[PDB]
Amino acid sequence: ATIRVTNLSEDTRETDLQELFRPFGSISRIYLAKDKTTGQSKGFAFISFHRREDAARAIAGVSGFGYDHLILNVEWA
Amino acid sequence: MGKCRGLRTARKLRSHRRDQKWHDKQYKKAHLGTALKANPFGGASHAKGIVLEKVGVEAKQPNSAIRKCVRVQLIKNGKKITAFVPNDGCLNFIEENDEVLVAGFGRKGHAVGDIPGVRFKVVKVANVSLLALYKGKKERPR
Amino acid sequence: MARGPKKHLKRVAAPKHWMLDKLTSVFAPRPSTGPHKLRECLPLIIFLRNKLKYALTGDEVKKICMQRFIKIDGKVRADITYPAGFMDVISIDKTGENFRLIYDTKGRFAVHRITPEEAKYKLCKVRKIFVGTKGIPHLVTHDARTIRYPDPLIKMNDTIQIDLETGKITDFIKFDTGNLCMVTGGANLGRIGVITNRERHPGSFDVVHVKDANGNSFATRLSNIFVIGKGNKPWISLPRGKGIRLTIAEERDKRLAAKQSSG
Amino acid sequence: VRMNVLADALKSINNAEKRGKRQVLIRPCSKVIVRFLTVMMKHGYIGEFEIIDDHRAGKIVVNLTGRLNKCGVISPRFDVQLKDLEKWQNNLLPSRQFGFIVLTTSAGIMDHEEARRKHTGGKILGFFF
Amino acid sequence: MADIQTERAYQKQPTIFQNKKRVLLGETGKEKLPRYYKNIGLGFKTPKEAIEGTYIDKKCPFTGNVSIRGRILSGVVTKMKMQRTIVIRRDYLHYIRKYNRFEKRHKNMSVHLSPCFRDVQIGDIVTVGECRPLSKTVRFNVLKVTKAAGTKKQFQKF
RNA sequence: AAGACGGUCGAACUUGACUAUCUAGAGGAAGUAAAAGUCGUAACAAGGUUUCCGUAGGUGAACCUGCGGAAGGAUCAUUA
RNA sequence: GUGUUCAAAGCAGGCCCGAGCCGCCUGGAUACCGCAGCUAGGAAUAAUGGAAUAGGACCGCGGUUCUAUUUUGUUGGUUUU
RNA sequence: CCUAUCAACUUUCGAUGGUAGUCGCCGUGCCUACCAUGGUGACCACGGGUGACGGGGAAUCAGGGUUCGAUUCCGGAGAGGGAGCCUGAGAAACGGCUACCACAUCCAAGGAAGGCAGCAGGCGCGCAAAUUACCCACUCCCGACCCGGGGAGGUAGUGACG
Repeated sequence: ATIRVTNLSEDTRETDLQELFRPFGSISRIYLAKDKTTGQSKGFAFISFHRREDAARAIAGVSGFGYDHLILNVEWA
Repeated sequence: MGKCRGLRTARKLRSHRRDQKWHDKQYKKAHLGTALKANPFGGASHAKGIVLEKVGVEAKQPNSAIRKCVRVQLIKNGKKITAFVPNDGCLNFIEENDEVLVAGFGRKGHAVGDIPGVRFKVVKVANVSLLALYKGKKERPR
Repeated sequence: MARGPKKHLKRVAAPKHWMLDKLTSVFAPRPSTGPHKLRECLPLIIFLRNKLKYALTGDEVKKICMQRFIKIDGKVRADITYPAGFMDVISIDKTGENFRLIYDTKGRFAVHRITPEEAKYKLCKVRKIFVGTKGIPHLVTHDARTIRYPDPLIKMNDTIQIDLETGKITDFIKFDTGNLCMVTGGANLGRIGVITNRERHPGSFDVVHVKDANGNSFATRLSNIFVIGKGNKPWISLPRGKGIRLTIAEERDKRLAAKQSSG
Repeated sequence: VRMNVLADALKSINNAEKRGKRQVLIRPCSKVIVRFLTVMMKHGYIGEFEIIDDHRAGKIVVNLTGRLNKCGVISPRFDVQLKDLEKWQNNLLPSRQFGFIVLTTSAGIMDHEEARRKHTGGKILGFFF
Repeated sequence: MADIQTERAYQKQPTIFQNKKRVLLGETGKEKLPRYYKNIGLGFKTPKEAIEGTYIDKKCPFTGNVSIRGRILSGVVTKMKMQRTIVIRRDYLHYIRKYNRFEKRHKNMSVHLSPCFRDVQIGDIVTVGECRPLSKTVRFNVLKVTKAAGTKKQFQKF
């Protein structure tokens, strides 16, 4: 499905997330909201998995898992 | 020696050999799939990852040197591994989030040299061959 | 799946004794449905353009057939992959040449010209002799020809001169010991010889001890023995390669001696 | 107690021969022992033997010679179809120029050279050279 | 033998039926209509029991419509429990070339036992023959129950 | 023809239960590596209390002790 | 077996005639089949066979009773064999 | 093939058998009445696992063995997942159908049409794998037919597997 990720840093880009979400199955694509007028990575991302099982697994784990000294928040989009 | 050898004892020999086969360390690790589960090689031969950070390692005695490794999270396997960076003054060209192709060392499944927790070596930096950079056949594109 | 029977057969999966190539063509001719089973058959095409070499395309083969210059068993065929078999006579009406198919003891189908006298009839062994409906008797030959009102003393494994001008039985030859036989299929392929003894076993599979002309003795199943006439009285000639049995050493001596000695 | 009788006899002779001793008492004595001894004797590997008769099971005194180097037993017996005979012969004999593998065939207890001519296989008893 | 009025339906054999003709009353057989018997060949003879019979079994190849074709096997009766079936244990050799001895193996097979065989017991050597599947497990039918030495009660004085 | 009676095959759905596989996690307690720091001196020569086994209890710790063993002890050897 | 220039391979080919010789001719062997099953020769080896308060052989024979069909033309009854 | 840190298992929604019937292209607990209480296991059943399709075959080994088999051929199986069906001798068919479920598409919002584990190609995935090409002339297949159609198949291109 599509899952939303929030509480991203501006030092956390698509590439940093790409390796992070591989133990929860292979991502199809990682879209990340950027605005270059203010900041870099706004704070919201949308990761798109190919399969429904893989997507749900991510939401469960990643929520409570630390990455760059912040608690990532993941939830169904 | 110490085995049965009658005229009907085929079954007993056949099963006894199978039962004892499992004891051996080299056999057991591979057949229980342990090798895949713990180490990222076994069920792959090469693997590409993204560079997490560049590490300096103040090598454990014997031998006094700074060994210098990179830490890589492999995309396919999803495991974090510290891998040696070979070649002279070649640490330099690695950059955080710049990838590398990692491969096993030579002991296979176990630590090499004077340094524990490293059993893998980098082969390409920037996916364009560390070897080619060291020789100066090819340039660093990144 | 598999929702029905194949209409194709690949080459390099076809029976060896048709003498096709290996992988240089990816499809074999495949016999049509007919009076004989596809293993033992010889599609018309293989005879016409691979042995007698009258075509170098498939386009020509179709065009040849449509001329209708070819009768097979006295009757006018036009099938491109006709399922001819054992002692089936091919009649070219444009040249007056009659060819019959009989095994070499090498195991290769023989190109065996016969006179139009011997192409009048063929000897067919009875497969079943049948009391049909409303108490009319019939004999059924191996090549699935049912002839009504047959001679009223015949019994199993008799041979029967079938005539191809007019159909029907044109006498018969009674099955007896010492009759000529050609043993077809197996490890005894294309050997000719008498009988000697037919051993009978109740229940399935009865073996027939054969002695060949050379004096080599062997058994095969009754199924693999085909009766081709009366003992020491051929009705068609021996084919090339003896048709009896020859050793690999003798065969080499013939191959080298005849070659570069003709022309 | 004794689950093979060949194995005891063969050892007994060899152990005597090592000493230089020219007598043994083998027992329980069987038909196969007699037959093995005669074939062995004929080729000159051992000397003559004498069977003493008792109602126990018999006892044989073999007068041996040191023309033998080893008489081995193939226990448990194996089938030999004349295309494992070749494999045995290269494996377990020092040359193909001498030594006999002795088998039991339906055409009698015989040396393997005779077996090869008959083309009758059977069960392998042992060997000597 | 056993009656066919034991169940709740009377049976007949093919083309054996009552003509009672002009004369009063039966048949009304005195053996429940003529008992038809036939051979099965392959070195077996129909016994007295077939002829004596009138039983509701029809899986018998001497009174039934079943045909015996194929393999003829032998086995030892490992179990007799309930009526009209027995279990035979069929010993066979499985050949091993890889080890230079080979191993016995067995299978137990449920097999129909006709009421054309009686005075039978466990331990009996029996000769069974192949048939079309009679019931889900049972492909075979007892053609002859042999008695046979190695079993004794053959040293007697009565 | 829609429709419709009753049945059979039966996808799917809903509510409880179950197991497997995977993953988050405050904290707790181990073993390993990890190295030249802190406190003892345990075993190694009878290591200055010979060692060690089973078992129970005790000692900050190595460890000690009772009870029965073993020698792989330091005894292959003690008597008219 | 065979002259793909060697070779990986392929199953081909080689001759005689000016091109009316309206042509001659060799081939694409043979070997292999987990097993089990089928056939058949052997009888060593390993198991296996029986007659004990008797049993097996040879129309050895009797008195008693039964049933099936040959036959006394045919068919029925009685009596045997 | 591996497993006992799987030792008892199979029927109340038949487990095995007898009898009789319904049903099926046809055998048969296939299904059902009635009636029996069976059937199977230490010779490993039962249960669990499995990048477990099977064979012909492949690689290395003195011999013995060990390892491999989706993959040019043969058999079976499936065509997004399930279930049902029509046509026809043969199909429970995705370049047929119908429903639902998971996916995707058009929409004027009422509706409507769909299945590349076909050939090319693209996306995703990864350490990993090619032309959106040309042709029915060959080799064969199909048809009412020599005549037509064929991503069967041939042909080139890509190609330091080797």
